Amino acid sequence: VPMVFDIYSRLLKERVIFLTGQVEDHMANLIVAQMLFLEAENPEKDIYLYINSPGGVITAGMSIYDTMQFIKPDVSTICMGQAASMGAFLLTAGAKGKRFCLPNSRVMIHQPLGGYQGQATDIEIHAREILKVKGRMNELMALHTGQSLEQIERDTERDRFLSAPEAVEYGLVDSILTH
Amino acid sequence: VPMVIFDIYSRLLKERVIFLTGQVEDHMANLIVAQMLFLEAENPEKDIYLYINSPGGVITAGMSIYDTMQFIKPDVSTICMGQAASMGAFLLTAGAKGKRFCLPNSRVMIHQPLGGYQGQATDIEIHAREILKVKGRMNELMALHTGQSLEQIERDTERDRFLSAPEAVEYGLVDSILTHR
Amino acid sequence: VPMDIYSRLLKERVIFLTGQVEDHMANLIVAQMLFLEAENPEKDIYLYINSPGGVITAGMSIYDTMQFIKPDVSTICMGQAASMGAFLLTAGAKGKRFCLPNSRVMIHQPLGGYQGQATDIEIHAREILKVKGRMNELMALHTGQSLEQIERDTERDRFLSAPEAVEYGLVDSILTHR
Amino acid sequence: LVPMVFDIYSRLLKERVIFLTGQVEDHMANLIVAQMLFLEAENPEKDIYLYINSPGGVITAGMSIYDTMQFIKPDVSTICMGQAASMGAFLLTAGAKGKRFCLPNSRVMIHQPLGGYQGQATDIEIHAREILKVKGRMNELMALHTGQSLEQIERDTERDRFLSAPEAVEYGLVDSILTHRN
Amino acid sequence: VPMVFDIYSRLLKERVIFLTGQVEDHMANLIVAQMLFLEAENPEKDIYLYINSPGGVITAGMSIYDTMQFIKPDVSTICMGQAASMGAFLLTAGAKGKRFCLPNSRVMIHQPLGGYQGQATDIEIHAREILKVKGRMNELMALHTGQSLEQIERDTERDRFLSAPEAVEYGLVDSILTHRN
Amino acid sequence: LVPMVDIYSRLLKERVIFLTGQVEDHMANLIVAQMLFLEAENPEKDIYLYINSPGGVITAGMSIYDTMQFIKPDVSTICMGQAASMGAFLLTAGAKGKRFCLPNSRVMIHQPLGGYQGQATDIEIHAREILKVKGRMNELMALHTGQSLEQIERDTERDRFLSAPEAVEYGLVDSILTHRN
Amino acid sequence: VPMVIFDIYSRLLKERVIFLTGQVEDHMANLIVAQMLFLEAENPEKDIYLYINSPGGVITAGMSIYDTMQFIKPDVSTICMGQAASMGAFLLTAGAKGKRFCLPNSRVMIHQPLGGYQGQATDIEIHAREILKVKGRMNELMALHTGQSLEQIERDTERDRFLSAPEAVEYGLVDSILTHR
Amino acid sequence: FDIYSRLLKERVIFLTGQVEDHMANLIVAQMLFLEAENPEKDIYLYINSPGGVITAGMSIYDTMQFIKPDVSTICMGQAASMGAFLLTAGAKGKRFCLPNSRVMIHQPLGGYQGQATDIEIHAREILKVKGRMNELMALHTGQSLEQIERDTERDRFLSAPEAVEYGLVDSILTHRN
Amino acid sequence: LVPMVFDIYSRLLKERVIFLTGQVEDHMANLIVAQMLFLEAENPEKDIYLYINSPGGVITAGMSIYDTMQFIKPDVSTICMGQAASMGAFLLTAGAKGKRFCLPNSRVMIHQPLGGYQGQATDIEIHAREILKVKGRMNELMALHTGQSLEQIERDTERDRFLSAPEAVEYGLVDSILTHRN
Amino acid sequence: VPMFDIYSRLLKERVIFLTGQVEDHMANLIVAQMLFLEAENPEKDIYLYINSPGGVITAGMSIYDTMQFIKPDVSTICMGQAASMGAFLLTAGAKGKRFCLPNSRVMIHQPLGGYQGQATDIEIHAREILKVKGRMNELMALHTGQSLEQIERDTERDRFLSAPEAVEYGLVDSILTHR
Amino acid sequence: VPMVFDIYSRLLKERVIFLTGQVEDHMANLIVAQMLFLEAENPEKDIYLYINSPGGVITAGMSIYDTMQFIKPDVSTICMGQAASMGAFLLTAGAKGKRFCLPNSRVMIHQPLGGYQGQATDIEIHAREILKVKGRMNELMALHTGQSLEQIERDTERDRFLSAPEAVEYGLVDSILTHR
Ligand SMILES: *C(=O)N1CC=C1/C=C/C(=O)NC(=O)/C=C/C(C)=C/C=C/[C@@H](O)CC
Repeated sequence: VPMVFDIYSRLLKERVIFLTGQVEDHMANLIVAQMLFLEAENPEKDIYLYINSPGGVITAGMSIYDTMQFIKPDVSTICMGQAASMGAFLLTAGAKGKRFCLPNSRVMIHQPLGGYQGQATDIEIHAREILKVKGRMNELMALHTGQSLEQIERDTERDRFLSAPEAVEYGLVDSILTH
Repeated sequence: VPMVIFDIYSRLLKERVIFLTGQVEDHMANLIVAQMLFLEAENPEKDIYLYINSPGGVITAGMSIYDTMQFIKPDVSTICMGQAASMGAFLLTAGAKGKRFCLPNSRVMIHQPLGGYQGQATDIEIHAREILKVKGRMNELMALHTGQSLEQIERDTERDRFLSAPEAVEYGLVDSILTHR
Repeated sequence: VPMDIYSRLLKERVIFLTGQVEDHMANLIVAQMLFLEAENPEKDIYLYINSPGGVITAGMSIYDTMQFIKPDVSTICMGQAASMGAFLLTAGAKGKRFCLPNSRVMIHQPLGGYQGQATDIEIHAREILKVKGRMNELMALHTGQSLEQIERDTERDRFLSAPEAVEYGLVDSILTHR
Repeated sequence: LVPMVFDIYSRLLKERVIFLTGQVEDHMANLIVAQMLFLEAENPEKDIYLYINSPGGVITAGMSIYDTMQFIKPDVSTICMGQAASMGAFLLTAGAKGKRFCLPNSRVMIHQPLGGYQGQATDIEIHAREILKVKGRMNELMALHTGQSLEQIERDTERDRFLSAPEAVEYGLVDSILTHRN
Repeated sequence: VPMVFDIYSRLLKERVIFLTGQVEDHMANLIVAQMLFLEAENPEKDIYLYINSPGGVITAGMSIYDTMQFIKPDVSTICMGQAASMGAFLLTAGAKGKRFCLPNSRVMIHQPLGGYQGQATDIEIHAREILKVKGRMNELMALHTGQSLEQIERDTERDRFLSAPEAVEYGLVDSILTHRN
Repeated sequence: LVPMVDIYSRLLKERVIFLTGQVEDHMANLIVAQMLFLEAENPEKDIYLYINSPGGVITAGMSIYDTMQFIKPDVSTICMGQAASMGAFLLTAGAKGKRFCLPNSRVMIHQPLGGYQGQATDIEIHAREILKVKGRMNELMALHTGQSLEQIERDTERDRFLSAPEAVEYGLVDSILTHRN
Repeated sequence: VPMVIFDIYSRLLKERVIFLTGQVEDHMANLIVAQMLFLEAENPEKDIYLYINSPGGVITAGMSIYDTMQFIKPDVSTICMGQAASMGAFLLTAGAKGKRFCLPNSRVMIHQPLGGYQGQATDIEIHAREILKVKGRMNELMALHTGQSLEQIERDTERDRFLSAPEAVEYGLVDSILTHR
Repeated sequence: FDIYSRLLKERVIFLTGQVEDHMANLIVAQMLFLEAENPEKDIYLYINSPGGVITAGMSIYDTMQFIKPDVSTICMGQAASMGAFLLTAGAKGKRFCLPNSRVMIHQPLGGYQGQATDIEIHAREILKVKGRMNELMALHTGQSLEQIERDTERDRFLSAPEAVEYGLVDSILTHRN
Repeated sequence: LVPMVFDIYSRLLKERVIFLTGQVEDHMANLIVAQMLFLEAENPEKDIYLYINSPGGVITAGMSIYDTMQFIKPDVSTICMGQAASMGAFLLTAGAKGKRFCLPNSRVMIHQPLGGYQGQATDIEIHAREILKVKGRMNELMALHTGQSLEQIERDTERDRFLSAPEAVEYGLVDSILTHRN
Repeated sequence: VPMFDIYSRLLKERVIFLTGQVEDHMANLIVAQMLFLEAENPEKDIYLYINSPGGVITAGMSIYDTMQFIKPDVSTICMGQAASMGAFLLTAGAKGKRFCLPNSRVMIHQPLGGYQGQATDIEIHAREILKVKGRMNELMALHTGQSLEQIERDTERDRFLSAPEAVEYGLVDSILTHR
Repeated sequence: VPMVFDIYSRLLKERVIFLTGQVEDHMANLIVAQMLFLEAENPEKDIYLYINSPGGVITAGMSIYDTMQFIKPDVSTICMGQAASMGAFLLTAGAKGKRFCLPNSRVMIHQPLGGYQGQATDIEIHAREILKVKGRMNELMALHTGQSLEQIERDTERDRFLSAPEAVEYGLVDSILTHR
């Protein structure tokens, strides 16, 4: 926190938000607030969301996704370091043509995780829900990547790593940032 | 905690935006009550905006928010982002009619009250009676805000029941879905 | 264990109920009663009781065994007999229930607790009251008190001295000396 | 985090509003006393508003607030939101007669004092004797503010008892229910 | 503990086995060993199984059930204290005409419980298995009690207590042992 | 506590061994000792191995497997309750025609589990060994069940449950033990 | 507890000096990226100075700094004080050609990547293949910045190796040694 | 008597689990006992172990070589680090693996905290142990010291057939008689 | 509790006073390095004053300070108050010649390096060899700044060695003792 | 910490508080406050309130050497208690300006310590703590006016002194009752 | 554990005692009891003490030393695995000419260890005591090994390991057992 009002605040005045670490309700709500704030200051200028995350909660990540799609400004996504699970999902949800990976970035995709304890009836309720989510997520990933739903299904059954150039060909990102 | 040129949650509080985040409990809820009472004093005519992303929490804490929402003059518009479960779903539906919203991929889970007690059998009967009264009042308010019958709310809350953003408008929990600005 | 010593007294038909009452120690008490019956179904059994309470179900497995087996089960309270230990004390064969001069007895209503959904909460609270009702019935049966009196005296902890227990009806007499 | 405007609670304090939230204990209660003394000094005649959402707490801590409400000239209007149990229910009814309020779905719980001690039978008698006096004064003060008899307060507090907002009006703990701002 | 040698061993010479506490692989394996041992001593004389259990693992309980049904001697079941989850299953799995409750016994029945963590694919695998178990347990309940399959399901969805006389009327046991002879 | 008459020892004179709980080096070494002991007393009489296990270590389980195959007497395997991971493997390793399930037994098969921390060079070494182990386990499974190696690989990639009748049709077991003689 | 004047690290940021201290991880690395992006905006032409005193850390986090150094226009001069091990040593040599430095008693340590995973053998193969790709790419970039052959980087990093300040010059990790100003 | 003891009267010893001072002494005592009963008949040491302390394991090794009777070693399940060492120390021609037994070998492990002077002392000793340990391996397997040095620098697994080729074991047991 | 004026340590930093306190480690040492670079920027002529009260710490962390002390233009004066052990005692003697000081009842303690490692024998040899190289360079630097022979520093650091304030001026660790100001 | 700070507002009055056990970090700030006050005016007295149950020897001696080195006289006031190192610094105040409050308590005892290791190392550290013990007794005798042989006999075991007992023994000059 | 009856007792009927693991008051008292018992059964036949120990308390170890020297039977010592600190002391305390190492046994020697918390006065008392111990242990080591007191001092100041052959030349052991 290089005080002056730290440094992350200086770069917020330039419309740059940092998504770092595990994604969860509180850090995600903080990202939503920043995106809503930047929209209010200027709904026409793009927003820049850097992503370096190993994954996190689905609900928390989707609160960011819906905010990215809701606000008028385009949200450009930049992956530095790694973007796994929901971090990869939000990376691909950026505005078309403005999704980027750095040359030595790293991306991992897989299916949702979950768990429940209780009576068998409750187990059925919660099991059928996480599958509904899996279908919702594969559909959305297929939409943003251009792959078919069936392809997303086969590649997310188990963890799958993609390099920065592999991430462009598969369709999660548009190009690689250089210079 | 990013700051402008003075904190971000405070800056959005000037635009009349309140965030209900995380587990619901007496202190975070009392903070929501304070923001609602504050916004009312500065301008009773204008709407209030309550974002809800919560997996549930205490009933007593949530009802301090509910009664404050209905008591203050300004309408409180409720916006569900991420998820709104248990009391988070209840407060979502308590927003002003026509101003309840879900985001396209939001989620809302509903169930009956939870509780527990240890002690003498006489004391157990007292608390078992009260928790059943709580369950009754919540279903009544749930039926009132959704337009559903009391018997349907009873049927659907006995066990956990997840609901999608469009399913929440059908069931009556919310009025519409926010899709792009 | 001086050894075995509890077994040497088992051949004299002496069973010891000691400590908290729970499924495992109670099952051992039931096994000894079944064993002593097999040895001689006509002779009395002697159950010393020194317990601060315990589980009802575990205690009722002992109660049901005493009533089922042919031999009369004489009960002797030494030290103290509280909650479920007091229940089994008074369940002894009429006329063969005893307290020692400085024994103590405590009675109260059942304890319990549960977590879960309101529907499930309602089921278990309705069951513990059924249990509370039955014990009060059995308490009234063995002591001779009215069901209304057992209710009033068990709503809160009540202590009874050895002579107070003979007047209340929990026990028949006091063992002083041989 | 607490939003800014100074704190959020600090501006509603300028509006003569104090918030009693959570367990009541020496420190949070002492803070409530400090706010009350501050508002009295600013203007002794204007009312003070005390919102109450508490599941109970220490008796001694609660009585430092009670005596402060009774001591200062300004009337202390009490508002129950969420719940007001054990010590929270006591301070609710100690508000200025005519200015005690519940919200429509508030819940109030009353019960007798609780305690505990380890030590000498001699010391046990001393502490068991004090807690019974506290129970006595607590019941008397409750009877005073509610209009109920001392004999009635004793019976209803022997075991936990829940009261709805309208039930709290009829029993006398609170004067009316606030539903919509006039 | 009382080495008469060992009291539970002396009672085994009389064909009496004790199922006590939580049912699990190890305590259940001992019961199977006792049943197989008693069968070898005399395949004709009955075996007596006392049951005081608050529940346990199904798989462990089913190893006892299949052994009870497989061996030639009839296995009479006696409920003392309480018989919940698997304890109620093994109680009613005793020989038709030889299942007993004590006057103040208590029986509780409910559906299976479980839990799993992992990938959604794995969750679907395990969640489908526990539902298969639920189906077979309810089927076995209908067989041994005489109740319909539809009835066992409706009564086991949530915890259901049965008194000793109630367990006789329902078909869980046949009679109540009160005072020998 | 163990009912004496020991009970597992009195059944050891009947050539009955019990494999119970998680399989590991110490309990498995004891199973080898009982098999070697029974072989010495009579290399022509069959051995009876009851299996009720949720899985365990591979090496420990394979010490039992190689012992079962080495001794002269046939080792008949009986699954009661459940037979998961390595427990299911040893079930199918029983002597041809002498593998049994009880009517309500449950069999579970899956691929090997493992994990390692260290330098990348060491990671490759252990990742390669578990892949060799995985390959050998599928080969042995295919040999004893009659299924193809391709089929075993499909069926073990993720947890798969088989009922007693599903285990006979698959080749894990030869028949089901229902009643005696 | 940094000493104020701004703060000490900020007053030193106005001179284009960034500090990489302690273990490398997502958060401490992200702040370094923010500082580099900020300094680029203040002046894309003036060099940036990165002091490095680290015993290692996460690769992914370290590569976010590497990619940022290569992405921004200004040259990033790296200074090693104390020690620079694992990813700290990688970023040390990723500095601008001609502007990488060690202090007289600095120490550099290089070794291959470390890692670990638990799960199914199939998942094990996936993650083991990935850490080896990372090992390959890291070795490739190291050979690039040092001028050494890939075989040499592979052969010297299989095990921990320490380099003194002068040794780091003749190896290619650093360009020269800073002694007196 | 007991099952492990009942098999001891037939000269069968079980080395199971981690190797450590106390379990190893039981192995040493049984070998001395057996020797006293009959110094000619062979002794049978089954091995299923993931490793353990060197000194404790070497107390077994020196006892096997010291006692008159031949000590036959049989690996069931797995025989790693020192367990692999003792497997190979069995009497020549009477060392055995089961068809699906596994074997893992690696160099010694250790650690110490203290002054630099003391660190040098203990680091010099573990390298002396490593030398003697590799020497003994070359003697019993027939491999060259250079080969043992290359193959133990990092963990190395050997299957039952690989263990007969490498020289750790003499043959593979499949069926009795 | 961080006295204010402004802060107190910030007020003395403007006077070119740096405090080395407690255990030496990467972060507290990095903070000391930053202050030295800052003071150099303000005026590369004036001297810097480093008070030392430490029981030791990591060598790499201490050497980041040492190399900074020698690299920057201004002289770094060292003052030992309380104690200066292992890494504290070296930084003390590494101060600018003629400006190294002990207070009258200060204490200096020196010894050889401590360390440890777990792993394969091959890895043990690498780390055992390296720590012996560090010990060598430390004795080399210690001998250079004190004026003692390398063999003497070796014989005196093999085991713990305590030195009083007057013992430290003769041994060569410090130049003189400050008893009273001016 | 009411109000800008209260300890900072009394620092303008040249009042320093030594509270709690003495250790390297809390002692460093007292040194910093003394050095700061010296710079502000080397001629006005400094006021050191002492309420401490003891602490580390080295940490306490950094304060002692600072008290004696700076030009201004350091007046010491004992309130509550002054035990081990707290008692030593109390008596180290400028002669004639050491004070006790009427019901303050002073406790003195010999140094405490401990070590694990080789016998040779045991001799070194036991030899050193006895040197520390030797100095501390010398300085106490120097500041109190007592004989060295007396300080030794009286510090071998815990010795409590009342405020009036402290004036006869020499630790302090007078007692501040009222004013 | 293998009830032959029992295995360690079966070998106690061959006058064989096992000193295994850490040396401490209770395991040492058990060793003392066996030595006193064997003396009672036959004061003439040698006793055989196998030693595999990484060290332990000095006083506990010296209770064994004084018993070996007090009883009439000679105590032959066998080092298997390792014999460190007090284990090495008792190894060499065996009857001269009857001390043995196995081919790959390991002996480690060093000076005493200790520690104390308290007042400086008490610190000196316990420090003077451990040094008196240190001086007394070195004396006996010199007596049993044939080395000089100065050599024992120099060589125990720091950990020093000795192989089986190194132990015969230093005087710790008489010969190496290899076959029978
Ligand atoms: C000198 O210190 N160095 C050269 C090699 C070293 C190693 C130092 C080392 O391990 N230092 C520590 O971690 C020391 C920690 C201590 C002594 C902490 C003391 C804390 C106080 O609270 C004790 C009263």
